[PDB]
Amino acid sequence: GIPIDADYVFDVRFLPNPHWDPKLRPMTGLDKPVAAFLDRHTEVHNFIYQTRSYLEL
Amino acid sequence: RNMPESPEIFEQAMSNLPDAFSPQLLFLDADRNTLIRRYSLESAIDKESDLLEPLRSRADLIVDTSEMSVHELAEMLRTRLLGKRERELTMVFESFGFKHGIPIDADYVFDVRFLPNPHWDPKLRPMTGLDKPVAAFLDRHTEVHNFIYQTRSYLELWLPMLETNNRSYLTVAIGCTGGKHRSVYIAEQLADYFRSRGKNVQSRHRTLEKR
Amino acid sequence: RNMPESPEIFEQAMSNLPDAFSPQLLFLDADRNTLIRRYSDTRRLHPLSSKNLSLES
Amino acid sequence: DRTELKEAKSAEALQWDLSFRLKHVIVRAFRDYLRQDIGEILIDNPKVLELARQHIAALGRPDFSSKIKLYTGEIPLFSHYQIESQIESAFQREVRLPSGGSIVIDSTEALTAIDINSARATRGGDIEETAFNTNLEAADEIARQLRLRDLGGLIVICFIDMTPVRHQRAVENRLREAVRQDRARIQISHISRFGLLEMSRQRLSSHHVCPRCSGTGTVRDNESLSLSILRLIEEEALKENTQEVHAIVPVPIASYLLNEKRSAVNAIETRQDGVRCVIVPNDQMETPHYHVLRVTLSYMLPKLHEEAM
Amino acid sequence: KRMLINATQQEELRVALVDGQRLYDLDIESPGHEQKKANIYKGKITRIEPSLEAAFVDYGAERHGFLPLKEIAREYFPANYSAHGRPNIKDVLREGQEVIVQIDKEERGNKGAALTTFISLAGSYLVLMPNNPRAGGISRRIEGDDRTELKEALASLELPEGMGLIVRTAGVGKSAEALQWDLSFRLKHWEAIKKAAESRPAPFLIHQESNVIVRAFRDYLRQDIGEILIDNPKVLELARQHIAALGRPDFSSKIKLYTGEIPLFSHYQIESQIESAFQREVRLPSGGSIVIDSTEALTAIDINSARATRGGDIEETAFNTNLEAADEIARQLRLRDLGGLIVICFIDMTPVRHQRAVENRLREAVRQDRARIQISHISRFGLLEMSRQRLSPSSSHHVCPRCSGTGTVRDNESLSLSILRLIEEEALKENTQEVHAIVPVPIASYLLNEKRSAVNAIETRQDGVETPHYHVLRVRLSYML
Amino acid sequence: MKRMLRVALVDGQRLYDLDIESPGHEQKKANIYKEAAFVDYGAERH
RNA sequence: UCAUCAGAUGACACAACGUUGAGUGAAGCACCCACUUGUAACGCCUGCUCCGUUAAUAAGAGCAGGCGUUUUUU
Repeated sequence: GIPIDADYVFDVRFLPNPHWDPKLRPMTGLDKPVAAFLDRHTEVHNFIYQTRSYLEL
Repeated sequence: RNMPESPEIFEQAMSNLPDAFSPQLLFLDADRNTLIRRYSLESAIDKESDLLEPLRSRADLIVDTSEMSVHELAEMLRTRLLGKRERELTMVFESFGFKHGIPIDADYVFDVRFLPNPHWDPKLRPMTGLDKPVAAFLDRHTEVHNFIYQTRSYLELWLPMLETNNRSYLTVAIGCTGGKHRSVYIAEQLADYFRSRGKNVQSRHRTLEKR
Repeated sequence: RNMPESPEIFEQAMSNLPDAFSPQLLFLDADRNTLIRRYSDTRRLHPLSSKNLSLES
Repeated sequence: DRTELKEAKSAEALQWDLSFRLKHVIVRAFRDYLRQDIGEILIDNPKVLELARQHIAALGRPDFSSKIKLYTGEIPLFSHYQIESQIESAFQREVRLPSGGSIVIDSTEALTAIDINSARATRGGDIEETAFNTNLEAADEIARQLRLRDLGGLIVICFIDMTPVRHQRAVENRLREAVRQDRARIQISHISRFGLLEMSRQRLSSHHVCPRCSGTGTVRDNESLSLSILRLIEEEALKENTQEVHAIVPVPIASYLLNEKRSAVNAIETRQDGVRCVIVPNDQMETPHYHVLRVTLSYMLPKLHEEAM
Repeated sequence: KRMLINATQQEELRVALVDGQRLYDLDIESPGHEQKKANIYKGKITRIEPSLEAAFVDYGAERHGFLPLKEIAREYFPANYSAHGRPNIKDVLREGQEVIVQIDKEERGNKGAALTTFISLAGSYLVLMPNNPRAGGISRRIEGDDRTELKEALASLELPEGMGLIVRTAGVGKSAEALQWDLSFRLKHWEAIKKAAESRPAPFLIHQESNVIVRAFRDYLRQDIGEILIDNPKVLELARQHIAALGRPDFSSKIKLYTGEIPLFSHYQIESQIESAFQREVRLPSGGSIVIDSTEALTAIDINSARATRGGDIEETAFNTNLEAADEIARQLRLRDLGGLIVICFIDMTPVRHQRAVENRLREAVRQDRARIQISHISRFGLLEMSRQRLSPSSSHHVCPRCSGTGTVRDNESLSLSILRLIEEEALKENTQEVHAIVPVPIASYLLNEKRSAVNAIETRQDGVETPHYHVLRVRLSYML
Repeated sequence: MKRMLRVALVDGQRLYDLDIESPGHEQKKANIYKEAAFVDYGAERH
């Protein structure tokens, strides 16, 4: 459930699920391998950046 | 105005066009008077229709737009060209009040506390977001228009991917403190845009619907 | 929309104008705030949405 | 054109017909369809066709009746192929829709009522547009079934709620358009702030109450009846000059009456000192239906009372 | 006014507010209302669930209910509890323990019904959390100085340690002492609730809600009432439940326990009206009729009246029947408890001001009604609309077996012909070599005899092949089939 | 197109109107046959 | 029972009318209209508001009647 302290909420589901790789599924969010998988996918960059443009604004 | 005297030339050049760009022809029809509502007045059209008749013969699709509407046309078009996906969204725009709490179900939410508050004018305090006084009052203050735009842009950019994977709902909930003045107006207008683009939409003014 | 990146394009195009028909231009204008307030007519994006920060920019 | 004939098929042609009426039903169905934009009129019974030939001379229009001809094949006409859908529709209290929505042509004693039920698809999408779309389909079917079932008067409708007022207005306009082709006395109105729609009449020109409940849609519950009739009986019991009490009721009633509530019955005998009480379960009587008579064997009086009522 | 209570048979609870000798308000209890919500109960855990982190508990026969782990109180937890995320219900309590609990969620799904350890108390002014201390504060509607000064008044009042309180939304808060009174009364009731529950370990209903008292006094009763009547004195003390526990004993005078040798309702001769409350059409009180029917999409009423065929009467007398009716409409309205879409067929009249007059008579009755009502002007056709929201948000044999809600009989001859044509349409279908079917006997009785050679033709065409309840199955002894 | 087929009126494809025969008909006095307080018009209620 | 997809609570505030017409709804409350013209009768009454009065009762006014009897018409 949504954290009660949330002021904004941005779903992120549709981004490429790292789950596909069974190897990465046990690995946590902070573990570099997943950071690599995410880095591999540019769409991630597009989202981060566009979201950085949305807030800063 | 673009209709040639000799359409043989029309189809000849229509042949000339390069292959990659596939041509398609749509023709339209409605009641004679139905057209007058959007608009001599019988014979102009009759002779012109003779001019246009070759096209209707050549029409790939013909529609009867007598009872048509923008949404009708937009959906008709979306399926007409983009093809139909049984996968389909139904965006739900909810206006909630941060007092009462964030909706139990919500994919995206946007705080609209910073935008000009109709609350400042006391004659407005009772009236709610769907009373044209406040609708106007915002419409003036540009920042409102600025936000309505930028947000509509953000969603629009991330809307296609979400279409993939057969999502059955996507809910965006827009929140003021009380959820009567700002969030309502934004939810409404912001909905209408997406309605124009033809995606299915459904509004819900959660605070007003309390009573 | 129909604005080329190269300047000289419409220049030479104006040059090719035949019949010495008077090429009389017209031009409209208004302020940034007025424009924005007017550009929100349920219209599409300023085609300059190529990572262009904001309608204003 | 009327003006010239006023002094005067011509009036000469009119004169022949005037003799019969002045000198003086199924053919009246032909009078219902004077438009005669119909070419094919096929009869499976040739005797009826010959009666139609006798009625072609009375109709006095051989040129219009040139295409009339008895035909073996109802299916090509769709008389035996397509028409049947509507054929039973005219008695379907509810009508499905091509859109999937539906209607409920009610028969309230005070006035005619119809609500329209949206196509209850698996999920909900754009329910507002869905409402208008389904609404438009409905409106179309409305006038058809309205004429076809041959019922009009104080008609009212309850649409799926429609927020956009202008779009609601467009719907109303569709209604105006609905019956332009119809020839009957019609007078539409506007939406209700509630959302209802006052409607027009059809009084221009096969059933009865149901056997159980005497035409009341519902039936009161047995447990409710266990106390109702009891009160009735005790009420009549105090009636003076009363010697005994007769009661008629169907079996499941008297069952839970006596065996299940024997105590009150006996207490009712003690309070009502001296007036006899008889209760008679009868198989023929319906669940609400029964009788009673305070003024024969305890298992053989109902024959007598039945010969009474 | 006069109040009528009959409980000769506990099954049906008939209670009414009659002005003079005529009944006005209706609250005949419908057994099976089963408003189990907020009913204190006993029982024993049926199925501790590690996977669902919840415990079924058998309050009653239908299901074994539901218990979220978080809802549990200190009494259920052992004296030696441990904090490791505390997800372990087996560690909390072994099943079978006796329980204290109130109805929480009206079972409305195949899933269990929901119940909570933290019980609640429904007080006119106040609400007590007997166990959970956390809950507190004031409801929304009351605010301002009321919110400020009431927070001073409740702070002045002293509650047992570990007990929270929620002031009802009816926060007049005028008498801090009244708060004290009703609170304490609830406190003694809560103390009386757990003690009595300590009677035995079996599952049983400790407390519940019943229009008999919860709705009879908080909603139905008013200060204007002059007479209070009770039939079953067994519940006379159950009436003293509130005689002063409401904090206003002034009705002690009102109590007038029925003792006559006549059933109380007839003693005021009300059953005529009462039956009218169900009798489909009501004879107009002055004379005429007010006929009611529900479309189940709407509800409509008609007023064919004056009870005559040919005589001397006028439109202002028909207009007179429309005014007198309006009231009885309101009466029947509140009585049979309608809510939704209501429309009339007033007999129309030339005097327009008469139209205004009659609607005025209607609106005056609407103002004194507890419910909320929307009204509309008459129609050009005359059909006047009206919508009153149901005051009571509560398949009652909705369709008779023969009627099916329609209450309309397809004619036997029509029934036959429909069947015959359906048979023929079935015969021509591909892969048909027989047409077996079920048909009401009386239809068949007059069916074949008139249609011997007709059926002969039916057979020749495709060679080789109650009233609602007819079902024909096509084939690709009659008495046993 | 319009076709007439129990009596059936088919307008083009869909059925524009219907007509069935039942015992009796909607006929005014002496349609197909032949201030007093009470009179014999076939009844006396009117 | 790890994942994935679908399925009745602090410290606040609330003026001026010059928010006036920048923009007048939402719900209440009031008044205010329209234009085609097409059964009796009595018996006794175990009782219910009230109203009078003195005498709270009680007597008595009005009489949804439950129904007895009598003609009798709906």
